Amino acid sequence: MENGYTYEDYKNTAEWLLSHTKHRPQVAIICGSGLGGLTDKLTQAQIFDYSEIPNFPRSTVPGHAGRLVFGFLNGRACVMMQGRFHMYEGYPLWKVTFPVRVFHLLGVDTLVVTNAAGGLNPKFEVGDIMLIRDHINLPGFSGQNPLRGPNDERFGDRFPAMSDAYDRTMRQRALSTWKQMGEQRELQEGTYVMVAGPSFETVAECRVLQKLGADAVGMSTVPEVIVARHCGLRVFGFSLITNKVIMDYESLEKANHEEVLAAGKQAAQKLEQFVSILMASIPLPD
Amino acid sequence: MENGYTYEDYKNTAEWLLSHTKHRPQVAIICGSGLGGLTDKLTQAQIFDYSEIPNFPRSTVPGHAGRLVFGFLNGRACVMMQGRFHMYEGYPLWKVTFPVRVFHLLGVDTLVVTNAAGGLNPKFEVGDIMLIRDHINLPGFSGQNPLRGPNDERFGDRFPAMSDAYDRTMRQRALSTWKQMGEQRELQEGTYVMVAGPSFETVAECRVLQKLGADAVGMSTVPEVIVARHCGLRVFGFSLITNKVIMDYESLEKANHEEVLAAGKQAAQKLEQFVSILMASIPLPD
Amino acid sequence: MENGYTYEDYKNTAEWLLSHTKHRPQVAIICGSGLGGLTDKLTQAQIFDYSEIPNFPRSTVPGHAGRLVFGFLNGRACVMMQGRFHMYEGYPLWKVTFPVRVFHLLGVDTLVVTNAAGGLNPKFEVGDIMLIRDHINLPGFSGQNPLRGPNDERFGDRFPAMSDAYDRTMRQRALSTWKQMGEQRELQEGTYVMVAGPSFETVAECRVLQKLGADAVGMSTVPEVIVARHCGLRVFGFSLITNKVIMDYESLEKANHEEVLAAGKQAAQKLEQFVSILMASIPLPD
Ligand SMILES: O=c1[nH]cnc2c(CNC(CO)CO)c[nH]c12
Ligand SMILES: O=c1[nH]cnc2c(CNC(CO)CO)c[nH]c12
Ligand SMILES: O=c1[nH]cnc2c(CNC(CO)CO)c[nH]c12
Repeated sequence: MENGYTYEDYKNTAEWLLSHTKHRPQVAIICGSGLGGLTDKLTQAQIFDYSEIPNFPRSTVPGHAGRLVFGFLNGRACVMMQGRFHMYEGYPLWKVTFPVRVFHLLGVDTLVVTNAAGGLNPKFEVGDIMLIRDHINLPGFSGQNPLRGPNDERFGDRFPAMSDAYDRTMRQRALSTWKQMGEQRELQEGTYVMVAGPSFETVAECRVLQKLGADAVGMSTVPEVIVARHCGLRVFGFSLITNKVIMDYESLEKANHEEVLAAGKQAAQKLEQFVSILMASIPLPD
Repeated sequence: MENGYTYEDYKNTAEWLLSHTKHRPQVAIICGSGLGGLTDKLTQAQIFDYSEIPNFPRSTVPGHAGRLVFGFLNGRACVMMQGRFHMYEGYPLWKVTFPVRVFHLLGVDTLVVTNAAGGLNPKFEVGDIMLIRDHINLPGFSGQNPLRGPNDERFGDRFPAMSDAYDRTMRQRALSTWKQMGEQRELQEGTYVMVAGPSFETVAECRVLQKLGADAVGMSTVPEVIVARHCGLRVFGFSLITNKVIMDYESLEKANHEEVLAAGKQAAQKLEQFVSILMASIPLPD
Repeated sequence: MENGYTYEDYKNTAEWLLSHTKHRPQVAIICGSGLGGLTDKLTQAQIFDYSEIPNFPRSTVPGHAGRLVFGFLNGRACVMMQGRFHMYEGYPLWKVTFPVRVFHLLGVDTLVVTNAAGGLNPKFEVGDIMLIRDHINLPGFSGQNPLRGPNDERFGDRFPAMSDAYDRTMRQRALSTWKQMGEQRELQEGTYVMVAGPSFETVAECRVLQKLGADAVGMSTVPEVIVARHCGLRVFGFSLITNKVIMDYESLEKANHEEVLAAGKQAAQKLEQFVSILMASIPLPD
């Protein structure tokens, strides 16, 4: 196997974007199904459908893939992904993570990734936000890693480290910003496990993930993190706990998409404000 | 990647079967290498070689794939798979699980899956039957899930739940039926872990599976379960413990296929009677 | 999916080698990035670039793949792989492990595999050698197994056992040879876990591997072991601990390739002597 994208392709996509927008972002944000609403908060907002952009992964009905939205968020030059790609849709990971390298070539230097996730930590609650300290890349252990294939030193090295993936600084500064909001629920912190889905975990699977020391489980994010780190982007991110994964057999309740979307709605505002304010803690470039 | 089968293909296969048999099954049974003998017990039995059926996964020597056998088992209209597909033979999972959706389109509403498995629970014995309460889909965590790819709502939703995979009712009713048989060994119950094989586990691998809370290990079943559940079939199943997986280094004994086939032979009759009787506990349709 | 190599292809490669060298090896050695230097120690040494050999996996720049080197090591007729294939480079496992079956058809009957690995056991130190007692094939659990696909009985059976993978005899005889060297560090022994990489493990991933009972982690070897065992080769091997995997969050240190290559250099001589002497403990054929 090999990544279908040459270095030229990534360059080409970047230059097309450079040519079609006056904006020069520093921060890339990937909005997890939870918070697509964040694009309202940008100013001088400029939108591209993924479908117009050269080399972008395609959805069968082109618009459902989503949009790149350049603008200013709280004084930071941002580019946001509204709509993202998952491996459970059929995308190889070198497609799932193609935007990330586009971003880097655009001059972006930081990545913010957000997502919804099911709560593995018994103490978490629906509505909680959990900062990401670390991850467990289960698909990666098997071979499903976005870097699989020949390495291009122009992006990064053959064997990058992931022990430092999630910026220590941004994580402290984020605990700050949370006192500033004066919230009843404390800001949570922990390990995100990626699994591929798309079906939901069984009781026995949940117990396995708990025992790996994971706190939250989703089906995205980790690959984008690995590619970001590979090419030198600073990374921060968090999860919205939309549900507490079913952990025993007597319970009559089931994990479902409607209630994940619903939970997304409650924490909607909360999340925007949160990310928006965090913007200011991001070091300026140079 | 994408499933090679369109909705039309599944429909087409179903209609061909509808057209070539007067039978209308309610129950689909997948006989695990253990109990192929069960086809003797059907009445008004009608056989199709997989090789004659449109869109069916093919074996290189066509007959070795096996047969669909429609008939009546203890007053229930059944269709049985004699021969099944494993991922270790090279099949993608959308082929492994193609029959299951054919069955649903045939009007089947329940699935019975049986298999042979190695015993992880230290208290299990060769000959034991273990009802399946839950599973751990290791291949699924990595991306190997039969639903990977675009979802067709005509079958089921994007993110189906698996916490309720194994019918609670059928599992109690099955403990009933077992007293009825008056057996010396008790009916076992537990978690089936799927691994892909085809080579057998090492000592260290076994210990890993034990610590995930698995009771039995095989190389099938879970994908068919996931697809069944996805399209609304009630699911029940069990494993025949053919061997106790080697768990320490001093032992001179090895897991082998001959002794798995042999164990299949002992529990042969026992299993037939068992499944045959269980038939009566399956709710009628409507 | 299927293995791209027919039986004829393996035969063809073997006969080409049989025809181009007067040597008839008994022992195949796979030198892990650590000890490529071992080829200096052979006598009557004869080299083939992988690129000249029919059906050999290719590197894009052909020479970077490496060389087969036939010769005599301490009175044993050896063939050595200098350069090996990993799945993180993009190779399917039936390519990664193609040489192993070539070796068997060459009349080889033993395999020695060496590699570098990160230390999971808290008591291990950089420089330590760890004999391989067992392995945990994480990629194998998901479907990534070199035997996936139709089986050819000419090599081995459908479901070979791996509980006896690592020769008990060779492992005792190897503890012998180590007293003989009179070393300050004791000879270590334990379980090698394979993961696919190519990025390095996170803290949380490390803790997961520790809790599976692994002692060392690398990105090779296991597939070659599985294929060797499948066709009847005796197998022995070991790892050079080049680094201690980062296990807590306060540490400022990172796993990197430079320091893995560096560690390779320290244990260079040590390893050669070691393997060279071990040669004598290998039973003669017949
Ligand atoms: O319990 C869960 N398990 C796995 N993933 C999720 C997610 C993440 N979103 C899913 C389905 O809504 C995949 O995009 C939320 N809850 C959970
Ligand atoms: O110990 C075992 N491990 C994994 N699978 C099996 C099975 C299930 N059958 C295998 C080989 O007979 C794959 O179809 C029986 N015993 C075990
Ligand atoms: O800490 C580690 N983790 C995984 N693999 C390795 C290896 C094996 N070599 C790697 C990179 O040098 C892949 O060939 C050494 N240290 C470790």
